[PDB]
Amino acid sequence: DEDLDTDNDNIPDSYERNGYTIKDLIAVKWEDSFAEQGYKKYVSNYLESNTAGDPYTDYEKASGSFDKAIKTEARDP
Amino acid sequence: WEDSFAEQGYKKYVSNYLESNTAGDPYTDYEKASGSFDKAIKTEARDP
Amino acid sequence: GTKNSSGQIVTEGNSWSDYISQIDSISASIILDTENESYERRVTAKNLQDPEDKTPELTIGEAIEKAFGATKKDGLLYFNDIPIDESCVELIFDDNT
Amino acid sequence: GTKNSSGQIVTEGNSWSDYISQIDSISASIILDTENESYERRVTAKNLQ
Repeated sequence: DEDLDTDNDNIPDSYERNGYTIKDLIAVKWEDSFAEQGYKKYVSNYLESNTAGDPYTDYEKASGSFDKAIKTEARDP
Repeated sequence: WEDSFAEQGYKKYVSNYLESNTAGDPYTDYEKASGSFDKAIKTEARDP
Repeated sequence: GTKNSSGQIVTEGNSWSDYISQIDSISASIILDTENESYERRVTAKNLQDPEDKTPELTIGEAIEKAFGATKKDGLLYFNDIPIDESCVELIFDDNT
Repeated sequence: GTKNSSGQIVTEGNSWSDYISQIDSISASIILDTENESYERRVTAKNLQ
């Protein structure tokens, strides 16, 4: 279940379907018991890497280890 | 970390595994703890 | 300056500007002022909003003990045999803080 | 700034100009104005064509 054509280091099903959550630096499927855990859900694209045109790609942008001066509401892709 | 290291003069450092540069510095954790990165750094800036 | 595999260090293109604001978005700015000197330190913090990050957080007394090299003497804090207590110094906060 | 494999980041040749118009062709420009501040954001869209 890893048919990501773009090599954007993520589950392509989690791109196209409901979503996912970056947690412990890995892409776990989005549980519906994560909002009260404080986690959120991100939905991005598998057919391209930079789904917002930014110089930071999806695994760089979701997992907040890319630039710490970015405001936290700019973390979802 | 043993609890017989403070009287040995050693200290305890707590850092992050989910990221490398846990303080945003250009020196990473193994570079910053083991003091072999820059000797003009004051010694209280050794913990990460 | 940073050392390569060749053993010596280099200073070319390693600007300090592009690590200014990043540090200023993760840290608290704690400044000490004694009678002759002044010291400005940046201590890392933990964002309580998003929980995927694991930053080992601490309290402000522990932050002063960790930022400067402060000796815990009998519950008090001492910096170069200067007492720094919650009652023995004068603290200044801005209005948001 | 972007970090390499060496762990630190660099700022040389990484211009912001060549990501201006690309963003301005995929996004809607939403601006908020409160009583003291103002905020300008770009939110991505989907071409229906």
